[PDB]
Amino acid sequence: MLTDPIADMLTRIRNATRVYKESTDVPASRFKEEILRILAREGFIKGYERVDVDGKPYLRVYLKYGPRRQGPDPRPEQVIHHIRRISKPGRRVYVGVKEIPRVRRGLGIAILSTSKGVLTDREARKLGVGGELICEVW
Amino acid sequence: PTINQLVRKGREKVRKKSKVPALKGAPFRRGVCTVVRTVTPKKPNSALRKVAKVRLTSGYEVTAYIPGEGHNLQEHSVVLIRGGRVKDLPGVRYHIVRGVYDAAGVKDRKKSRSKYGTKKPKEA
RNA sequence: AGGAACUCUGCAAGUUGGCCCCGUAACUUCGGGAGAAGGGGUGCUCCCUGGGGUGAUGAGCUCCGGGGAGCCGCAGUGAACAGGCUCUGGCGACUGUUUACCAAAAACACAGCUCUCUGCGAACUCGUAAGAGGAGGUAUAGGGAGCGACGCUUGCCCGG
RNA sequence: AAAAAUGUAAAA
RNA sequence: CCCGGGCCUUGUACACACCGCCCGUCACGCCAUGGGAGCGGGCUCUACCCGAAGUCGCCGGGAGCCUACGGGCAGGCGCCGAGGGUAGGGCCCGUGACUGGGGCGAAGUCGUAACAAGGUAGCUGUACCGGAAGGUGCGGCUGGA
RNA sequence: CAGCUAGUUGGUGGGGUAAUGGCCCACCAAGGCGACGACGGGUAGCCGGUCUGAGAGGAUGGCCGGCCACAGGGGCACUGAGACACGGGCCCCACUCCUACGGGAGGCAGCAGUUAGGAAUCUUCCGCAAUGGGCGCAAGCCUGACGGAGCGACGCCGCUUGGAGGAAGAAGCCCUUCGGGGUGUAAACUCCUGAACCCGGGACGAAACCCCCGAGGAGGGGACUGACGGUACCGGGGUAAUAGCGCCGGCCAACUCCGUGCCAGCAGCCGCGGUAAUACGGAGGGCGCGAGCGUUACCCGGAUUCACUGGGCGUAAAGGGCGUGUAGGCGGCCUGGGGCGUCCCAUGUGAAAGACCACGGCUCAACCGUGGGGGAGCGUGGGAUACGCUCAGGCUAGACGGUGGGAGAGGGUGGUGGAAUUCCCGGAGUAGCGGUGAAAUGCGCAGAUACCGGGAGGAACGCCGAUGGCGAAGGCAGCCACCUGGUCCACCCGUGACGCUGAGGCGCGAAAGCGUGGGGAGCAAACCGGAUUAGAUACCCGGGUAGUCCACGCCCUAAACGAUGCGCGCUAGGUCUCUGGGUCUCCUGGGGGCCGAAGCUAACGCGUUAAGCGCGCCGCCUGGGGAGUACGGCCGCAAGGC
Ligand SMILES: [Mg+2]
Ligand SMILES: [Mg+2]
Ligand SMILES: [Mg+2]
Ligand SMILES: [Mg+2]
Ligand SMILES: [Mg+2]
Ligand SMILES: [Mg+2]
Ligand SMILES: [Mg+2]
Ligand SMILES: [Mg+2]
Ligand SMILES: [Mg+2]
Ligand SMILES: [Mg+2]
Ligand SMILES: [Mg+2]
Ligand SMILES: [Mg+2]
Ligand SMILES: [Mg+2]
Ligand SMILES: [Mg+2]
Ligand SMILES: [Mg+2]
Ligand SMILES: [Mg+2]
Ligand SMILES: [Mg+2]
Ligand SMILES: [Mg+2]
Ligand SMILES: [Mg+2]
Ligand SMILES: [Mg+2]
Ligand SMILES: [Mg+2]
Ligand SMILES: [Mg+2]
Ligand SMILES: [Mg+2]
Ligand SMILES: [Mg+2]
Ligand SMILES: [Mg+2]
Ligand SMILES: [Mg+2]
Ligand SMILES: [Mg+2]
Ligand SMILES: [Mg+2]
Ligand SMILES: [Mg+2]
Ligand SMILES: [Mg+2]
Ligand SMILES: [Mg+2]
Ligand SMILES: [Mg+2]
Ligand SMILES: [Mg+2]
Ligand SMILES: [Mg+2]
Ligand SMILES: [Mg+2]
Ligand SMILES: [Mg+2]
Ligand SMILES: [Mg+2]
Ligand SMILES: [Mg+2]
Ligand SMILES: [Mg+2]
Ligand SMILES: [Mg+2]
Ligand SMILES: [Mg+2]
Ligand SMILES: [Mg+2]
Ligand SMILES: [Mg+2]
Ligand SMILES: [Mg+2]
Ligand SMILES: [Mg+2]
Ligand SMILES: [Mg+2]
Ligand SMILES: [Mg+2]
Ligand SMILES: [Mg+2]
Ligand SMILES: [Mg+2]
Ligand SMILES: [Mg+2]
Ligand SMILES: [Mg+2]
Ligand SMILES: [Mg+2]
Ligand SMILES: [Mg+2]
Ligand SMILES: [Mg+2]
Ligand SMILES: [Mg+2]
Ligand SMILES: [Mg+2]
Ligand SMILES: [Mg+2]
Ligand SMILES: [Mg+2]
Ligand SMILES: [Mg+2]
Ligand SMILES: [Mg+2]
Ligand SMILES: [Mg+2]
Ligand SMILES: [Mg+2]
Ligand SMILES: [Mg+2]
Ligand SMILES: [Mg+2]
Ligand SMILES: [Mg+2]
Ligand SMILES: [Mg+2]
Ligand SMILES: [Mg+2]
Ligand SMILES: [Mg+2]
Ligand SMILES: [Mg+2]
Ligand SMILES: [Mg+2]
Ligand SMILES: [Mg+2]
Ligand SMILES: [Mg+2]
Ligand SMILES: [Mg+2]
Ligand SMILES: [Mg+2]
Ligand SMILES: [Mg+2]
Ligand SMILES: [Mg+2]
Ligand SMILES: [Mg+2]
Ligand SMILES: [Mg+2]
Ligand SMILES: [Mg+2]
Ligand SMILES: [Mg+2]
Ligand SMILES: [Mg+2]
Ligand SMILES: [Mg+2]
Ligand SMILES: [Mg+2]
Ligand SMILES: [Mg+2]
Ligand SMILES: [Mg+2]
Ligand SMILES: [Mg+2]
Ligand SMILES: [Mg+2]
Ligand SMILES: [Mg+2]
Ligand SMILES: [Mg+2]
Ligand SMILES: [Mg+2]
Ligand SMILES: [Mg+2]
Ligand SMILES: [Mg+2]
Ligand SMILES: [Mg+2]
Ligand SMILES: [Mg+2]
Ligand SMILES: [Mg+2]
Ligand SMILES: [Mg+2]
Ligand SMILES: [Mg+2]
Ligand SMILES: [Mg+2]
Ligand SMILES: [Mg+2]
Ligand SMILES: [Mg+2]
Ligand SMILES: [Mg+2]
Ligand SMILES: [Mg+2]
Ligand SMILES: [Mg+2]
Ligand SMILES: [Mg+2]
Ligand SMILES: [Mg+2]
Ligand SMILES: [Mg+2]
Ligand SMILES: [Mg+2]
Ligand SMILES: [Mg+2]
Ligand SMILES: [Mg+2]
Ligand SMILES: [Mg+2]
Ligand SMILES: [Mg+2]
Ligand SMILES: [Mg+2]
Ligand SMILES: [Mg+2]
Ligand SMILES: [Mg+2]
Ligand SMILES: [Mg+2]
Ligand SMILES: [Mg+2]
Ligand SMILES: [Mg+2]
Ligand SMILES: [Mg+2]
Ligand SMILES: [Mg+2]
Ligand SMILES: [Mg+2]
Ligand SMILES: [Mg+2]
Ligand SMILES: [Mg+2]
Ligand SMILES: [Mg+2]
Ligand SMILES: [Mg+2]
Ligand SMILES: [Mg+2]
Ligand SMILES: [Mg+2]
Ligand SMILES: [Mg+2]
Ligand SMILES: [Mg+2]
Ligand SMILES: [Mg+2]
Ligand SMILES: [Mg+2]
Ligand SMILES: [Mg+2]
Ligand SMILES: [Mg+2]
Ligand SMILES: [Mg+2]
Ligand SMILES: [Mg+2]
Ligand SMILES: [Mg+2]
Ligand SMILES: [Mg+2]
Ligand SMILES: [Mg+2]
Ligand SMILES: [Mg+2]
Ligand SMILES: [Mg+2]
Ligand SMILES: [Mg+2]
Ligand SMILES: [Mg+2]
Ligand SMILES: [Mg+2]
Ligand SMILES: [Mg+2]
Ligand SMILES: [Mg+2]
Ligand SMILES: [Mg+2]
Ligand SMILES: [Mg+2]
Ligand SMILES: [Mg+2]
Ligand SMILES: [Mg+2]
Ligand SMILES: [Mg+2]
Ligand SMILES: [Mg+2]
Ligand SMILES: [Mg+2]
Ligand SMILES: [Mg+2]
Ligand SMILES: [Mg+2]
Ligand SMILES: [Mg+2]
Ligand SMILES: [Mg+2]
Ligand SMILES: [Mg+2]
Ligand SMILES: [Mg+2]
Ligand SMILES: [Mg+2]
Ligand SMILES: [Mg+2]
Ligand SMILES: [Mg+2]
Ligand SMILES: [Mg+2]
Ligand SMILES: [Mg+2]
Ligand SMILES: [Mg+2]
Ligand SMILES: [Mg+2]
Ligand SMILES: [Mg+2]
Ligand SMILES: [Mg+2]
Ligand SMILES: [Mg+2]
Ligand SMILES: [Mg+2]
Ligand SMILES: [Mg+2]
Ligand SMILES: [Mg+2]
Ligand SMILES: [Mg+2]
Ligand SMILES: [Mg+2]
Ligand SMILES: [Mg+2]
Ligand SMILES: [Mg+2]
Ligand SMILES: [Mg+2]
Ligand SMILES: [Mg+2]
Ligand SMILES: [Mg+2]
Ligand SMILES: [Mg+2]
Ligand SMILES: [Mg+2]
Ligand SMILES: [Mg+2]
Ligand SMILES: [Mg+2]
Ligand SMILES: [Mg+2]
Ligand SMILES: [Mg+2]
Ligand SMILES: [Mg+2]
Ligand SMILES: [Mg+2]
Ligand SMILES: [Mg+2]
Ligand SMILES: [Mg+2]
Ligand SMILES: [Mg+2]
Ligand SMILES: [Mg+2]
Ligand SMILES: [Mg+2]
Ligand SMILES: [Mg+2]
Ligand SMILES: [Mg+2]
Ligand SMILES: [Mg+2]
Ligand SMILES: [Mg+2]
Ligand SMILES: [Mg+2]
Ligand SMILES: [Mg+2]
Ligand SMILES: [Mg+2]
Ligand SMILES: [Mg+2]
Ligand SMILES: [Mg+2]
Ligand SMILES: [Mg+2]
Ligand SMILES: [Mg+2]
Ligand SMILES: [Mg+2]
Ligand SMILES: [Mg+2]
Ligand SMILES: [Mg+2]
Ligand SMILES: [Mg+2]
Repeated sequence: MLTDPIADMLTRIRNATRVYKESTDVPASRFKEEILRILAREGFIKGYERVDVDGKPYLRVYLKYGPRRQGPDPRPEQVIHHIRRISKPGRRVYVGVKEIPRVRRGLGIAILSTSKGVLTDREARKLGVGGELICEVW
Repeated sequence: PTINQLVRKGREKVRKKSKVPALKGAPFRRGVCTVVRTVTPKKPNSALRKVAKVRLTSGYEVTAYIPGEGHNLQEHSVVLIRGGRVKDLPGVRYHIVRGVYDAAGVKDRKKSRSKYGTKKPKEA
């Protein structure tokens, strides 16, 4: 039955990226779109689109990576260095406008659900609003 | 644990007891020296330590260690308790102040006169 | 006046005494300990009032009761009937039984435990016998022995 | 599958 | 096979390293503690008896004073009422002949159970038994082969 | 501390107060409260603030400020706008003092000062001059509130014990390879300044109430007063003028000499000392700090060692023994209203003192004035709708159900089969059997062992059988039947988020153990004997009871072990095995075992059966010993268990 679709979703990315897959699927959902919407706006995913898994609306998240590396164990760079959820179904994390975190001194982004939509760590600040801290990415 | 576990149970407060039962943690306690005897040290050492039981005025009765080279405390001496155990003597958890009351200081001593209660001399 | 100093011993006597209500420990086999303890009320007068029986659903009659006001004495179950209480140890579990006529106990009896005999014309008992009991019972029964509710438990020695 | 006990108390 | 030695492997709780280590009773000393015929001490609860001051309520009559006569004050009774007293429970502290185990200790006594198949694999719940560690039984686990 | 409550909860009517109200009374109705922790016990005045800390948090409430409560213990009401009244009153209690024994006085937790206690905490000061208060038309009176002084390194701050020069370098003292090195420009000495001290002058703090014109006001002009003080401050004259404490092995900055000899003695941690100690003591010297240094005590810190930030549970402390389910916690995809959480604006608020920034005052600072800033949270109004929440509609991916098949030591009941052991009867047969490393005890000339036939009884089930299967765990095996749980695959047919987890509770729970009754072959603690051994309550041998088995009931522990809680999702694959589906040198679902991608890990090792990556929930751990003990509480016949 799962709990937070987002939680396991971000994990799809994580586990996939770790093994360097082309892309991975995940049950289609409103919020997940918003997630990828911003997860592409800032540039962490090649893109996405609704697909089919035996009459089951999924979502193909096409992963992005880095250039090939020289030296021992040619490990391709990770575009998504790290992505972890903050507002858990256990602890609903609500932050104020002048409380929104600064992911790794700007280098990162804080995907959160504002009261007027969904914005980045900076985008939410610009519009001057706060919301549920979905997760951070860097 | 989980969040709810904390919501319900909660982190147990540390709380530590004192290494010295000297009442109001008073800097020093006054008492009358009952026994003045020398006890042998513990495991790695052996050097007859000059100790003295002191029946406090605060109703207690503990053993205190006399530093310095000798002393002058008998069966009715009065004195102060510094508070500080000796890892070489089992039970002794209180030092005994020098130069205070019936407890005289140390003779001949030069350095560290403070601890051993000895008013600075004059060389001239 | 004192209050067990009496004496082997509070022996005897005295205290408490009936009902109503308050309230009541250790311990325990949850039944008890309990009337534990300790404590308040109790008569008479007036007024209000609740319930049952009979009977017509009530009148009278009658049983148990509730509340308020008041009166008199030293004393109100005003006389007679009518536990003194508590703590702690020993023995015996307990109700019971006994030395008619100096002993009612720690004695015996007991439920329950164990051992042993007995396959029925039973073993055992009385009788010379016939017979009878056992028993018109049948090993979950019957005879004998010891122990003695219940709990924990019952050690080693067949040489005599 | 191998009969047979024990070494107190002072320094890296 | 006995003593001595070498390379590889396995085990180990041993490391001036098997003369290593190590367990329990008993013995002496020390420290704290549990139970204990009890004793002592504080706080607290219930039931009852007595009950100051005082508000409030009643009376103020065969008695006092005041009064513009309608009333007031004094005084008396009552309710509650500090505390005192009696009886009985709850909790806590101190103390106590004796007793239980525990910690501690350059040395003792008695064995050797454990770590090497530790020379009966060990551990373990439970049971029984024995100076002591422990043995044995029923089953179980390898942290045994 | 798990149950608590009689004015107890509520109602009607009344009393009482400034007023609501069991605040109180009479009557009536049974309610009131609690694991979201009632009731009990313990402790304590609360906040603004203060301390520490990267922050969050932790600790705390002295001073000043605000609220509270008390005025020897305890109760009462009078007066008043207000009191249950510190300096008022009444009464009881303890205490003190007077007394003509009849009676009476008194309350510093007001300033100062005693005495006791304690480690420890100040003068019985000056003035109403300023500020504030009371009364008064005013003058003016009182004011231990206050303004100011006095004692105390108790704290913070400013300053002094001097400044410049001056030997290849006095004297003494310490070291030394005896050459020299160190103290050290340190001093001596020269020169300059000048705290202390002396003389003279000498405040601000003060203006107003009071007088006058106007109108006794507004406005305006005149006049009195200073505790500190003859103090600070200004000018002049002016002498080189107190330095102490800790440390020196590592942590930790500072090295050498003598003395001592497990003594003396140090110690915060580890440790040092038992003839050459940088560690005890002294010295020389050095290091830090300075009118201070250092000890003890207590708080935060280091401690990410109660972990929100920010831990962890295979073996290091820690998964509950397993299952069921109550509360609670959590919530699949789409559409709609609400706007509770939450987000944003506005606003009331958050007082002063403080903290911070800015400027300024006192020679600087400390101290202080002045101004500026935003503040969590809360009150009101407005706004938004993303996720949480909520009502409403729809779907099928989670869970459930249908139809159809399968596997299995799953469970319970009744029955039943062979083998073998022991025993008894009968047959035959004779000197030994048995047993160990060896031997004995024991068993047999009364006829054993070995063998043959018949019978009785109990318990356990060989081969099949495994790296096997089954169940939640414990656990489950010959064989047949009955009754019965769980589980898997195919068809995608029905339901339509019905789910996951699970404090307490309910049930199951190996073996041993207990209770009444039943059964007893073998085995077998205990117990008896033999042998080994110093001993041998043991290892081995001989005999042997309870128990092992049945029933019914209780006990409830374990290395109950994968030492790995439950569920859903994502993340190479190679290999063999159990079982299920399918036109099948192969593909697909569930289960078991080895090896390994990535990855985690202290290592081992784990690795689609995770110890990987991630969410939800319970369980649990926070140094060893003490101790799974002691007390309390609950369960049990007991042993004993939680
Ligand atoms: Mg690629
Ligand atoms: Mg795209
Ligand atoms: Mg001496
Ligand atoms: Mg003297
Ligand atoms: Mg008399
Ligand atoms: Mg007497
Ligand atoms: Mg006699
Ligand atoms: Mg008489
Ligand atoms: Mg009577
Ligand atoms: Mg009577
Ligand atoms: Mg009675
Ligand atoms: Mg009695
Ligand atoms: Mg009575
Ligand atoms: Mg009576
Ligand atoms: Mg009749
Ligand atoms: Mg009739
Ligand atoms: Mg009467
Ligand atoms: Mg006795
Ligand atoms: Mg009797
Ligand atoms: Mg009798
Ligand atoms: Mg009896
Ligand atoms: Mg008896
Ligand atoms: Mg008779
Ligand atoms: Mg008779
Ligand atoms: Mg008779
Ligand atoms: Mg007789
Ligand atoms: Mg008689
Ligand atoms: Mg009798
Ligand atoms: Mg008799
Ligand atoms: Mg008898
Ligand atoms: Mg009996
Ligand atoms: Mg005969
Ligand atoms: Mg007959
Ligand atoms: Mg007959
Ligand atoms: Mg007959
Ligand atoms: Mg019989
Ligand atoms: Mg008897
Ligand atoms: Mg008897
Ligand atoms: Mg017996
Ligand atoms: Mg006997
Ligand atoms: Mg014996
Ligand atoms: Mg015989
Ligand atoms: Mg014989
Ligand atoms: Mg063998
Ligand atoms: Mg020995
Ligand atoms: Mg040794
Ligand atoms: Mg070689
Ligand atoms: Mg070779
Ligand atoms: Mg080698
Ligand atoms: Mg070691
Ligand atoms: Mg040895
Ligand atoms: Mg060693
Ligand atoms: Mg005691
Ligand atoms: Mg007492
Ligand atoms: Mg109290
Ligand atoms: Mg009068
Ligand atoms: Mg009265
Ligand atoms: Mg009364
Ligand atoms: Mg009363
Ligand atoms: Mg009373
Ligand atoms: Mg009493
Ligand atoms: Mg009492
Ligand atoms: Mg006691
Ligand atoms: Mg003792
Ligand atoms: Mg005894
Ligand atoms: Mg022990
Ligand atoms: Mg010893
Ligand atoms: Mg000896
Ligand atoms: Mg020993
Ligand atoms: Mg052994
Ligand atoms: Mg072993
Ligand atoms: Mg082992
Ligand atoms: Mg055992
Ligand atoms: Mg097992
Ligand atoms: Mg091997
Ligand atoms: Mg009433
Ligand atoms: Mg009313
Ligand atoms: Mg009213
Ligand atoms: Mg009033
Ligand atoms: Mg009412
Ligand atoms: Mg009622
Ligand atoms: Mg609470
Ligand atoms: Mg208190
Ligand atoms: Mg207090
Ligand atoms: Mg911190
Ligand atoms: Mg700070
Ligand atoms: Mg004070
Ligand atoms: Mg006082
Ligand atoms: Mg008073
Ligand atoms: Mg008072
Ligand atoms: Mg007044
Ligand atoms: Mg006063
Ligand atoms: Mg007054
Ligand atoms: Mg006189
Ligand atoms: Mg007179
Ligand atoms: Mg008076
Ligand atoms: Mg007075
Ligand atoms: Mg008086
Ligand atoms: Mg006075
Ligand atoms: Mg004072
Ligand atoms: Mg003063
Ligand atoms: Mg004073
Ligand atoms: Mg004095
Ligand atoms: Mg004194
Ligand atoms: Mg006048
Ligand atoms: Mg100079
Ligand atoms: Mg001048
Ligand atoms: Mg002036
Ligand atoms: Mg003027
Ligand atoms: Mg005036
Ligand atoms: Mg005029
Ligand atoms: Mg005029
Ligand atoms: Mg005027
Ligand atoms: Mg002057
Ligand atoms: Mg001057
Ligand atoms: Mg000058
Ligand atoms: Mg000059
Ligand atoms: Mg000079
Ligand atoms: Mg000088
Ligand atoms: Mg000069
Ligand atoms: Mg220092
Ligand atoms: Mg040193
Ligand atoms: Mg030194
Ligand atoms: Mg150093
Ligand atoms: Mg010496
Ligand atoms: Mg020293
Ligand atoms: Mg040490
Ligand atoms: Mg030396
Ligand atoms: Mg040496
Ligand atoms: Mg030294
Ligand atoms: Mg040192
Ligand atoms: Mg040192
Ligand atoms: Mg020095
Ligand atoms: Mg700390
Ligand atoms: Mg902390
Ligand atoms: Mg810790
Ligand atoms: Mg830790
Ligand atoms: Mg700590
Ligand atoms: Mg940790
Ligand atoms: Mg563990
Ligand atoms: Mg488990
Ligand atoms: Mg629910
Ligand atoms: Mg909605
Ligand atoms: Mg609408
Ligand atoms: Mg709207
Ligand atoms: Mg909000
Ligand atoms: Mg605002
Ligand atoms: Mg605000
Ligand atoms: Mg504001
Ligand atoms: Mg604030
Ligand atoms: Mg303000
Ligand atoms: Mg403020
Ligand atoms: Mg600023
Ligand atoms: Mg400035
Ligand atoms: Mg300034
Ligand atoms: Mg300034
Ligand atoms: Mg300035
Ligand atoms: Mg300035
Ligand atoms: Mg200021
Ligand atoms: Mg300000
Ligand atoms: Mg500004
Ligand atoms: Mg808010
Ligand atoms: Mg079906
Ligand atoms: Mg089956
Ligand atoms: Mg069968
Ligand atoms: Mg022969
Ligand atoms: Mg024989
Ligand atoms: Mg013969
Ligand atoms: Mg198993
Ligand atoms: Mg079935
Ligand atoms: Mg079946
Ligand atoms: Mg298929
Ligand atoms: Mg179909
Ligand atoms: Mg469908
Ligand atoms: Mg369907
Ligand atoms: Mg449908
Ligand atoms: Mg469940
Ligand atoms: Mg339940
Ligand atoms: Mg049950
Ligand atoms: Mg059993
Ligand atoms: Mg049995
Ligand atoms: Mg038994
Ligand atoms: Mg037998
Ligand atoms: Mg025998
Ligand atoms: Mg034997
Ligand atoms: Mg045997
Ligand atoms: Mg027995
Ligand atoms: Mg069986
Ligand atoms: Mg069991
Ligand atoms: Mg465990
Ligand atoms: Mg489930
Ligand atoms: Mg297959
Ligand atoms: Mg399939
Ligand atoms: Mg598989
Ligand atoms: Mg592996
Ligand atoms: Mg790797
Ligand atoms: Mg590694
Ligand atoms: Mg590795
Ligand atoms: Mg895998
Ligand atoms: Mg897989
Ligand atoms: Mg796989
Ligand atoms: Mg501990
Ligand atoms: Mg246990
Ligand atoms: Mg107990
Ligand atoms: Mg347990």
